[PDB]
Amino acid sequence: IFRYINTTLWAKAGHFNKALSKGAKTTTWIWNLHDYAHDFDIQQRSTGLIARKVFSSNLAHLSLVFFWISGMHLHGAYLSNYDIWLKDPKSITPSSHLAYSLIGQDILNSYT
Amino acid sequence: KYGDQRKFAAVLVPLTTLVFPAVAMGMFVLYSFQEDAFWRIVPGTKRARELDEAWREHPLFANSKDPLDGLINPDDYEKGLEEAWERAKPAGSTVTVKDKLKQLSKQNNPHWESWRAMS
Amino acid sequence: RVPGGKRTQELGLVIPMADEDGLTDGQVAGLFVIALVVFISAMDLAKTMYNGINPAKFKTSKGKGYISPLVKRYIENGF
Amino acid sequence: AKPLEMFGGVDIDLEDTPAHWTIKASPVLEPCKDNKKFHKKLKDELYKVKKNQQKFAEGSAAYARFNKKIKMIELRETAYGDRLCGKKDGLPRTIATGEWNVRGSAMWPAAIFLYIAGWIGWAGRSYLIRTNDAAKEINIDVPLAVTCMASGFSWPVAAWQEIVNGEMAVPNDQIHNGGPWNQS
Amino acid sequence: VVAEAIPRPEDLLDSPKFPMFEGSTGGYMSRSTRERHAITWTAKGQAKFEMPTGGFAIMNQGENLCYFRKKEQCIALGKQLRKMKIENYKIYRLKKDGTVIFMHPADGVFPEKVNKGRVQVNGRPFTIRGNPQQSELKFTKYQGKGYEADPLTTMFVKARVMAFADVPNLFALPQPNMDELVPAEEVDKYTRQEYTTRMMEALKRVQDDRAAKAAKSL
Amino acid sequence: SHAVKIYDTCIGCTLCVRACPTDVLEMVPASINAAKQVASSPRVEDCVGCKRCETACPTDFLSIRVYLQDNEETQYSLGLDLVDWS
Amino acid sequence: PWVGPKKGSWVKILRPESYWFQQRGQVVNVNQKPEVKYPVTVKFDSVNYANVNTNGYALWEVIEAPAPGPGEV
Ligand code: CLA
Ligand code: CLA
Ligand code: CLA
Ligand SMILES: CC1=C(/C=C/C(C)=C/C=C/C(C)=C/C=C/C=C(C)/C=C/C=C(C)/C=C/C2=C(C)CCCC2(C)C)C(C)(C)CCC1
Ligand SMILES: CC1=C(/C=C/C(C)=C/C=C/C(C)=C\C=C\C=C(C)\C=C\C=C(C)\C=C\C2=C(C)CCCC2(C)C)C(C)(C)CCC1
Ligand code: SF4
Ligand code: SF4
Repeated sequence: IFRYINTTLWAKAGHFNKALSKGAKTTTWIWNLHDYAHDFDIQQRSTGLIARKVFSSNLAHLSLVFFWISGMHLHGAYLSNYDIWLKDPKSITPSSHLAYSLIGQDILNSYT
Repeated sequence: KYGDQRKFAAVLVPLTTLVFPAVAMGMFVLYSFQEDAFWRIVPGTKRARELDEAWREHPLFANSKDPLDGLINPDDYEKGLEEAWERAKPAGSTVTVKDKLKQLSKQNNPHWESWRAMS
Repeated sequence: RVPGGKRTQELGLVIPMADEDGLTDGQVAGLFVIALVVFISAMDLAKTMYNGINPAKFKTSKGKGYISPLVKRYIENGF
Repeated sequence: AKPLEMFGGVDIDLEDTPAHWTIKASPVLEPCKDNKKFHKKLKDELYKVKKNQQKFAEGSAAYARFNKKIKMIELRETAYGDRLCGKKDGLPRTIATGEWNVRGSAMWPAAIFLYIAGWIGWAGRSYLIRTNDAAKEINIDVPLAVTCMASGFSWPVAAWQEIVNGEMAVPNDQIHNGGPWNQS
Repeated sequence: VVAEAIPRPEDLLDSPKFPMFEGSTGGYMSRSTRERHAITWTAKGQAKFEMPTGGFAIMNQGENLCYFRKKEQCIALGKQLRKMKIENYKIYRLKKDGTVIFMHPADGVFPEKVNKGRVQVNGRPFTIRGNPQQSELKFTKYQGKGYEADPLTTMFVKARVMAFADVPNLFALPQPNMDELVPAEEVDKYTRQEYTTRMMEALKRVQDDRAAKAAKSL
Repeated sequence: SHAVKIYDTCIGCTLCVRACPTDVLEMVPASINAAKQVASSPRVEDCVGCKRCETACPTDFLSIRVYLQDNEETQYSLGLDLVDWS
Repeated sequence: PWVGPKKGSWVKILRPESYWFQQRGQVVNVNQKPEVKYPVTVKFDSVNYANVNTNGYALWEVIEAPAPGPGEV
C-alpha cells in the first residue's frame, strides 16, 4: 500500500500534469508548473486520486494552522510581556514579538 | 465702475457655453445621419467615389493609381524582357513572358475594397 | 478677497483692481466686429478644407488657370 | 568680488593648482571630526537613545542592550571622524572621484563588487557552456555547478584570454539578428 | 446539392422538427433582428446536447431544426454535433425576405476535406515576408494595403528597390520646360507613334548633354 | 470585413480550417506540398477575426495571416446578435 | 540524384521571418518531388513561440552550416 510512496517523483518536477511532461522548454513551463500545483482536477489519474489529494491537502493545511497557533503560543510564553499585561493590562501594550539588534533594527522595539 | 463688463458676460457666457454647445451637438447628431457623414474616413460614401472619379478625370492623374505607371515605352520593356527570358528559358519550357505576366497580375482577392458597392 | 497660501498672507501680497472700466463698450464692439470677420472667414475655410480640392473644375469652371512666372521657375529649378 | 553673492550662494575655488583636484580640498566639504552639524547630529542620536534607555529598569536586559547600542553609536561617531562631510549637513560623504586613498572612497567597493560580479557571471556562463541542454538547467548538475563556481575565481584573466582569442563573442551572422525590416 | 425549404422562424411556430430545448433569453432577439441562421441535421438517438444560446436540449430521433441569430452559433452547434458522430448537418442563412442561402457544407463536403473544383481564394504565391513594403505603394491602388498587392506588383516594386540603390548609374529626370511648352491642349501634333521617336531623340540629346557637361571637371 | 490571406508555405495541416468558428477557411487541392492541398479563405466576409487559425498554424511564420480592418467592420465581422444590419 | 542537403546535416536558416533566422538545425528529410516548393524539413533544439521545433524550408533557405558547438545556437 505505502510501498508506492516514493521520492522518485520529487526530482521529476511537473509530473502531476500531462501538459508539463514535454519538459521545461521555456520559462512559461515554470509558471504553469506553479499554476497547476493545486489544480487536482486537471492532474493525472482517476477521480479517487482527486479525493485523496483534496482531503490530505485539507489535513496538511490544518496542520499548518495548528503550527501557526503553536508559534503564537510559544511567543506568548517565552517572548512576551504577558505577565505584566496580566498584572496591569490598562498600562501595558501587548507584545509577544521582538526584533533582533541588527542593522539598528533595535529601533523597532519600543517601551511596552 | 470696475464692473459694467459683466453686461457682456451675462449674454456671452450663457450663449457660448450653453446655446452654441447644444446647437453644435444637435447639428452633429443630425450630420451623423447624412449619407455624406465622415466621408473622408468612413468607407463607402458617395462623395468619396465622386472625388476619386474626379481625380481620375484629370489628364495628369489618369494612370496615377497604377503601381506600374512610368514605363515610357512599355513595348520596349516587354520585348527586352521576352528576349532576356528566351536565352534563360529552361529546356523545353512552354511558358511565355506575356501569359506569365498576365497570370502574375491576375490574383484572386474578391474581398478587397468590396465596400465600393453601396454608395 | 480671502487670500490663501502662506506667502500671500505673510508678505501682504495684494491684487489691485482698477476703479475705472478698462475698455469702453465701443472698443469691445470694435473688437467684436473683427472677431465676427475672423469667424465668417474661418467658417468658409473650414468648408473649403472639408470639401477639399475639386480637380474636375477644368470641365466646368471658366478661365484657363494660371501658373505664376515664378512658380514655373520653381518647377524647373528642381525639387 | 565675493563670488558667494555673485552666484547666489555657491562659492568657487578661483585657484588653478593640481593640489586642489583632490576631494579633500573642496570648500563644500569638511572633516567630520571638526564639523558642528556632525557633532549636533550624533549628540542628538546619543540623547534620543539615552532617553529611551532611562525609560526601562536599571537591571533589565533592555538596559544592557541600550548600553551596547550607545557604545555602537559612539564608535560610529569616532570612526567617521576622518570621513568628509558637508559644511552644512554634517552627513559624511562618499568619494567617487577615483581617489583610492580617502575615507569613504568608492574605488574599493567598486573593485570588490566588480570582481565578485564577474565571478558570478563567469561561473554561470561556464555552466551554461558545459551543459548545453535544457534538462541540465532545471535539474542542476550540482558537482559541475560547484566546479564552475569554484573555477570562476580566475575570470579577469580567462575572460580576457577568451575575448582576444575569439572564444567569447560570436559573429552577428550566427545568431538571430532580429525581426525583418524589409523584403518586398 | 439541393437547398431545403427552411421557412422563416416567425412562420414555423410549433414544428415537429424542433428539438426539446429548455429555452432561455439567449435566443435570437426578435422585434429587432430579421436575419436568422438555421441548422438542420438528422440524428440516430435522442442524445442531450447544449444549445449555443444557453440551456440544454434533446435531439429528435429523426429530423432536427434550430434557429439562431448568428452563423457562429450554428457552426458551434455543428462542431458539437460532429463530435457526436453526426454528419449530414446543413447550415442555412435566412434573409429577411425568406430567401434561403446554403452556407456551411457549401459544396456538400466539409471544408477540412479536400474536394475537387475548389480554387485557392486569397492565395499569395510567396512566403509571408514576400509582401511589398507599404512605403513603396503610397497613393497607388494599395495605399495602405501592401498585403493586397498582386504578385506582379510585388516583383515590380522589388525590382525597383533593387534598382534604386545603385545611385551613380541612375538617370535624373530632365526638368520640364514649362515656359515654352504647355500650349492649349487643342494645339497638338497627333502622330502618337512619332511621339515616342521624339521621346527617344530628346532623351538622347539630354544624355549627350549630360555626358558632355560631366566630362569637364570629372 | 477582415482580410485572411493564405501563403505558399502552407503544408495542408487542415488545423486552420478546423479551428475557424465561422467556416471561413476551406481546403483546396494543390501541388506545392507533400499533402497536395493548401488552405483557402473564400468566405472572409464571415471572418470575425478571432485569429484561432493563426494560433493553429504550425509553420515557422503563419501560412495564414489575418489582417484586422476596424474601419471596415460589418455585422458579420462584429458578431452582432442584438442588432441586425440587413 | 539527391537534391538539397543530406539527411542529418546541419544547415543555417536564411529565411528572414523565421524564428530560427541565422540559427542552425538538423535536416530531418528533403522531399524529392520537384513540385514541392519548401521540401527541406529542419528540426531545431529551440522551440518557437508556438512550441514547434520543426519547420519546412525552401531549397534556397538552407546553406549547410557546420555543427553548432559548445554554447552556440
Ligand atoms: C479554501 C480556499 C481555497 C481553495 C481550496 C482553492 C483552491 C483552488 N483554487 Mg482558488 N481562490 C481562493 C481560495 C481557494 N482556492 C480565493 C479566496 C480566491 C480569490 C483570490 C481564489 C481565486 C482563484 C483563481 C482565480 C483560480 C483559483 C484556482 C484554484 C485551483 C488551483 C489553485 C492552484 O493551483 O494555485 C496554486 C497556488 C498558488 C499559485 C499560490 C501562489 C500565491 C498567491 C497567488 C499570492 C499570494 C501572495 C501572498 C498572500 C503575499 C506574500 C507576502 C509578501 C510580503 C511577500 C484550486 C482548486 C485556479 C484554477 O484553475 O482553479 C481550477 C484559478 O484560476 N482560485
Ligand atoms: C483664445 C480665445 C479666447 C478664449 C479662450 C476666451 C475665453 C473667455 N472669454 Mg473671451 N474674447 C476673446 C478671445 C477668447 N476668450 C476675444 C478675441 C475677444 C474680443 C472680441 C473676447 C471678448 C470677450 C468678452 C467681451 C467676454 C469674454 C468672456 C470670456 C470667458 C467666457 C467664455 C465666453 O463666453 O467667451 C465669449 C467670447 C467670444 C464669443 C469672443 C470670441 C472668442 C474667441 C475669439 C474664439 C476662439 C475659439 C478658439 C479658436 C477655439 C475654437 C475651438 C473650440 C471649439 C475648442 C472666457 C474666459 C466673457 C467673460 O466672462 O469674461 C470674463 C465676456 O464677457 N471674451
Ligand atoms: C553592495 C551593494 C550592491 C548590490 C546589491 C548591487 C546589485 C547589482 N548590481 Mg551593482 N555595484 C555596486 C554595489 C551593489 N550592486 C557598487 C558599489 C558598484 C560600483 C560603483 C556597482 C557596480 C555595478 C555595475 C557596473 C553593474 C552592477 C550591476 C548590478 C546588478 C546585477 C547583479 C550582478 O552583478 O549579477 C551578476 C553578473 C552578471 C549576471 C553579469 C556580469 C555583469 C557584471 C557587471 C560584470 C561585468 C565585468 C566587466 C568585465 C567590467 C564592466 C565594465 C563596465 C561595463 C562597468 C545588481 C542589481 C549590473 C547591472 O545592473 O546591470 C544591468 C552592472 O552592470 N553593479
Ligand atoms: C555585500 C556588499 C558588497 C557586495 C555586494 C554584491 C556582490 C552584491 C551582488 C548582488 C547581486 C548579484 C544582485 C543580483 C540582482 C539581480 C536582480 C535584482 C534581478 C533582477 C531582475 C529583473 C529586474 C527582471 C528584469 C526584467 C526581465 C526579466 C526581462 C524583461 C525586462 C524586466 C526588467 C522586467 C560590496 C563588497 C560590494 C560592498 C559592501 C556590501
Ligand atoms: C574611473 C571612474 C569613473 C569612470 C568610469 C568609466 C568612464 C568607466 C567606463 C567604462 C566603459 C567605457 C566600459 C566599456 C565596456 C565595453 C565593453 C564592450 C564591455 C564588455 C564586457 C563584457 C563583454 C563582459 C563579459 C563578461 C565577463 C568578462 C564576466 C561576466 C560574464 C560576461 C560574459 C558578461 C567614474 C566617473 C564613474 C567615477 C570615478 C571613477
Ligand atoms: S494551419 Fe497553416 S499550414 Fe496548416 S493547413 Fe492551415 S494555413 Fe496551411
Ligand atoms: S480569424 Fe477566426 S473566423 Fe477569421 S478565418 Fe481565422 S479562425 Fe476563422
